[PDB]
Amino acid sequence: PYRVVVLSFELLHAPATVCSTNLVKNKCVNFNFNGLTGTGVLTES
Amino acid sequence: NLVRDLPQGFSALEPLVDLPIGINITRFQTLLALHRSSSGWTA
Ligand SMILES: *[C@@H]1O[C@H](CO)[C@@H](O)[C@H](O)[C@H]1NC(C)=O
Repeated sequence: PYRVVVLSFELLHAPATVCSTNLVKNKCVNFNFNGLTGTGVLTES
Repeated sequence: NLVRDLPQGFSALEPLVDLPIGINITRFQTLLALHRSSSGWTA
């Protein structure tokens, strides 16, 4: 006998529920946050 | 802050929580309370 899980899932009929690196300062680097992307010079304000 | 007994002034509000549920709601009531300073304990 086998543990066979029928893996069904709700897909896009609802807002989604089933969904890091180090901080580098003062360099012209690419970045990407939780939601927002970009390329600049990361600083501390 | 008490000036004369009434709510008026410049107010600012902020988000607290979100629930990504995805349904509609078209009605509401409010669960009230009763206390005396409601058949036996008034409001
Ligand atoms: C949206 O709102 C209406 C109005 O109450 C409701 O009948 C309906 O079930 C809701 N949901 C959808 C998916 O239309």
